[PDB]
Amino acid sequence: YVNGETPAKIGDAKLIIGPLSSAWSPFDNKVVVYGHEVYNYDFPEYGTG
Amino acid sequence: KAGSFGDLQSRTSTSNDLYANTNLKLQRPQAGIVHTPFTQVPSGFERWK
Amino acid sequence: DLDTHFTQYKLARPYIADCPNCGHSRCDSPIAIEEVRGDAHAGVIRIQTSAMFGLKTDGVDLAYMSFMNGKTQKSIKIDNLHVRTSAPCSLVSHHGYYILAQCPPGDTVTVGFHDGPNRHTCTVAHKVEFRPVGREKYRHPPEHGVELPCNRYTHKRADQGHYVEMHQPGLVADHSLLSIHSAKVKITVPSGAQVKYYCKCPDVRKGITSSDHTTTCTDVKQCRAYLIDNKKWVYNSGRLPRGEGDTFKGKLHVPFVPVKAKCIATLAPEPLVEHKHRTLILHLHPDHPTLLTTRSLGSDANPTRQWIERPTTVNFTVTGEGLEYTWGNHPPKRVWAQESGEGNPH
Amino acid sequence: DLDTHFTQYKLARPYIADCPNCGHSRCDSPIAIEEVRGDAHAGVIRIQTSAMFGLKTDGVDLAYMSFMNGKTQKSIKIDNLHVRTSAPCSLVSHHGYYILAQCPPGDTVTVGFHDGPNRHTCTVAHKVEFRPVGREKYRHPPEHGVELPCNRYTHKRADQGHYVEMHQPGLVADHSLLSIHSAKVKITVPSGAQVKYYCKCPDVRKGITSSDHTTTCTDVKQCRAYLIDNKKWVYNSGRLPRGEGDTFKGKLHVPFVPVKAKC
Amino acid sequence: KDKGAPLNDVAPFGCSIALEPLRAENCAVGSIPISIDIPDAAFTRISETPTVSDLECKITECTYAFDFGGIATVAYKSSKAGNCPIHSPSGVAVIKENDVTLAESGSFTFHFSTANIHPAFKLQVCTSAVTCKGDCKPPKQHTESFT
Amino acid sequence: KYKTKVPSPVVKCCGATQCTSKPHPDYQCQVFSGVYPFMYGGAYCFCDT
Amino acid sequence: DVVMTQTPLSLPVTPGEPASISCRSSQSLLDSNGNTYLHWYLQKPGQSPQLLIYGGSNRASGVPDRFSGSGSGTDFTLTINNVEAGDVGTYYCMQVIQVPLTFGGGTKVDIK
Amino acid sequence: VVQLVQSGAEVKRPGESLRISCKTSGYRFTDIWINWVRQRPGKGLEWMGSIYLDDSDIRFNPSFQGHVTISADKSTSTTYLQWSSLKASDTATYFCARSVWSGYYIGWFDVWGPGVLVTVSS
Repeated sequence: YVNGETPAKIGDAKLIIGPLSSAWSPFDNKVVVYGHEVYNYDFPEYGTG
Repeated sequence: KAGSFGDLQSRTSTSNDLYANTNLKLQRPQAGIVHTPFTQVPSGFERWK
Repeated sequence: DLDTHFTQYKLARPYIADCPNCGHSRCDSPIAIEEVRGDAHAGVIRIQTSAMFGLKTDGVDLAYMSFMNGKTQKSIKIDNLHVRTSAPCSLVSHHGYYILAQCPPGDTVTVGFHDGPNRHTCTVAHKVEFRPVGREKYRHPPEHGVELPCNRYTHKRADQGHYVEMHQPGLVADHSLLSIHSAKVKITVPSGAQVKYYCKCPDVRKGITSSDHTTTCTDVKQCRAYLIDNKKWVYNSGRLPRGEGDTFKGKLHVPFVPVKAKCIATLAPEPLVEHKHRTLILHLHPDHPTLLTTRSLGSDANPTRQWIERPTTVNFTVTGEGLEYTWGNHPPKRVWAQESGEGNPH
Repeated sequence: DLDTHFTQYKLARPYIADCPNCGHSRCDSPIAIEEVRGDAHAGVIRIQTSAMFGLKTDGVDLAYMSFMNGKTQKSIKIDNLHVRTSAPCSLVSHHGYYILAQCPPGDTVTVGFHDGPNRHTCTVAHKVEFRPVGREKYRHPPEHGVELPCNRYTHKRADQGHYVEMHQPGLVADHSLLSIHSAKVKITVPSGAQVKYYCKCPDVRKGITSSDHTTTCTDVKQCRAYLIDNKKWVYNSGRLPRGEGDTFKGKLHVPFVPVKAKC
Repeated sequence: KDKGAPLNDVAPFGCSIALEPLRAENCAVGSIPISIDIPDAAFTRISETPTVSDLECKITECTYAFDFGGIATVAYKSSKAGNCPIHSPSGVAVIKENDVTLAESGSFTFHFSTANIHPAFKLQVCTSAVTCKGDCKPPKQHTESFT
Repeated sequence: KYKTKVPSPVVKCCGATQCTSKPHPDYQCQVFSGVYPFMYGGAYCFCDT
Repeated sequence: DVVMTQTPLSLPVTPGEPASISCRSSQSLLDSNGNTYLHWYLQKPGQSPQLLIYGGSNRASGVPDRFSGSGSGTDFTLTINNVEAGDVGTYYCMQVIQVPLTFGGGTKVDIK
Repeated sequence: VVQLVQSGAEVKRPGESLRISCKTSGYRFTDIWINWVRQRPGKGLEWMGSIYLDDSDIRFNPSFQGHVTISADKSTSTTYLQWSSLKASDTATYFCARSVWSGYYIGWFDVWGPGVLVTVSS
């Protein structure tokens, strides 16, 4: 995991990485998944078509 | 130039020193069937014409 | 499998539904067309007709077809069962009400079978399109290329994933079984149906198994016979009258259902890369409308997507952080470019 | 003329070849389209198939065809030999491996002959176009106009302009000529050709004239046979296996070579 | 039919998009704080390792390309035979080689990559530091500071 | 215009074959592994790789 | 080796009505592709035999529409829709599938 | 028209050799099987052997090794049937017959020769 808390046992040595220096993520609040691909269609409608 | 106007450049109308730079590649035969698939840029003389 | 075919024998019959342009005009045809489903990619379509293929009058006998020629379910050999869209489709299978075929693109879908003296054609107006997979717009499944995941209509005989309803057939109106006995209308029950009859004044609105002749009407033109049968069911179609059989939401598996499969997609000719430093020239020589999509691998993606339809030359700006381009069904390629030696700092 | 079929008979014969979209699937069909040539100015196209036309089993008798129905070069009358791209093509001639037809514009090329039990239809995805002559686009040749020079495929049976090479067939695999005699693999022979074979541990690697039963294999699944023949040649197709007999750079004239005519 | 481009093809920082957990793989942005805890057994007493002094670093030839377009050679007078590491903590050059076998009068060579015209990196070889000023290198996917 | 003729591929039951260059215009050669081709009735190349 | 048997060993018949001859073999003559390797020959008395039917069902050149061949697997049948006086002589069923390729024992058709 | 012709009928004694020949005409391809068959007096025929003209590929009956030999000649398009030591059981009609190549099978014998009659008595 990439965060300051959780360690990791690679062999015997104990590893801690993170947190990521930036919170940027390619996604956004609403996305659409079709097939093997994902689109940033920003307005899926909840019950209003 | 692999299909602009000169890619099969023959010295005479019947010479045996064909140049023939046409980016000829070869694909795999899938699903166990005997054939020779290939891919290649279309003809340059036809493009010119 | 045959068990599903046998379960389709249980109560399903052919029916004469309304068809537009039965060759040259509207009619009521033994083989109608309802809900043609062209949604696959390679080109396969499924047509739910109004005739039972396979099932003959006695068993399954895959090489036989059955259809309603009036008051009789009649079975014959499948001698020439053709489907045309714009050129003769190569029908791949048939079962129950459903044909599965491979058609080219076109604006019409027409089915037809030979009885030998008759052709019994049915032509519906339904736009059907070639739906190529991947990022190249080919127009026929190619000989070679790369397998991509597509959704096509399975050629399997049966599957229980999807269903369709069965309902009791509506009372079938008729007048051919009405005659004149001496000077009075007569209803000739066909020995197997309880013919309801409605005529000039209100009459017995249930019918009777015995032949009847009513005195409140003299000429056939004010009297008509609803032939009914509750021994075989029909699929509830929008082109049939709904009877009072509002029970028995019967079920039928849909034979050919959409499933995932592998479709061949054209590998386009490889482009000529001229990596003149500080940029990247790309000579593209397609044979079908192909896609070219590029993105920079920096903080600004700066995407560029375009459909190349003919030989073309496009120049992209490769900075020191990276560029990526994908062309046709080829995998994405990446290039990082800098360190050009133009000029002299000394 | 007659001698062209007598250089097309000497060693050439039909052959079964891979065919896409053979009906609704992929076939090892007897009439397999390969190297269709649409380049003329009237929509006239010549296609090289894998089933001999004209030639019957003794002479020419130019109404017949012969194809490789398994292990017998079966000949029939040309009853309905049809060619289509978008609408049926009015075929004009046939010779040896080649058909020559006048096709409308389309995006596929499909051919097929009738035999009575089956249809044997092959199809290939080709971009056949209708190339007009001059400076006006047509989509069908007109009734009247100017006579302009156009390059079209001659319908003449004979010409020595171009050739294709005929090559000795490879080792035609066949698993239908093996059985279990009593409890062991037995290899039947077609009485006229020698069959090579290969089984569990390496066996006789050159074939034999007569039948045999191999005790190193008790299951038909692990041994198989490549029927071989050296009496009739084929044309070296990309979809046929090349034989170890890498010799005989033979010749076969192309009937309908292009010519300059008037359109 | 008329969708825009996918996020697999317009995502910045060059990352593909796996679908099953709906991930964004290999999207190189930012930095990673790192803290490793190595076992004490991994270390050895410096008595048995080669001491390194009487050192000099001559740059032979290099070019500031992405790949390891660099060669340098260090002359050195041995203390004892052994095998000990190399590393350049500066940001100018990145070194391919990890460890070197130092024999008697062990003079060795190492390849590296840099983005500078005149480098200024300092190599450190087995507990001692040598500064290779570097030559004026010519021009002509990997690690470059480029500052 | 040109024409890409293809000689018949040589398919060997067991074992591999390293191919040779030739002085042909636009010559291309490739050897593929794990084909297991099929034909009209028959199961060519039983070796399975 | 395969052994062929013909029934009847002799067939008396007059013109006007059909005739049938049944040949049989040890094992099936068919292939996976459905093709029969029989050849029915006729030998009139005095001259050499001539090929009458080939392929078991297919019809050789020169002979009339009259004759016919049929059958499957091991059992094959020659039929004559109506005999004439000219058909006197010996009929012979032969196979080819396995060397030696052997003729049948024979059957003799003669005017009653 | 195609014509297949054999040598005339012959009478021989046991113990010597013999060679009969069959010639093809009216058919100008060598992609042909030409074959021999023996009919004894009053008994049926027995396929005896076959030869392909082009490659001289042989197909022998297992009842006629050593006793008999079949060879072919290209220039004259002929087949020679050769006996080294005739026997008292070689009294019969011999027919040469023509089977055009049709797949990997001997085929059907579309035209036969006139039929030679070779008799060896005591």
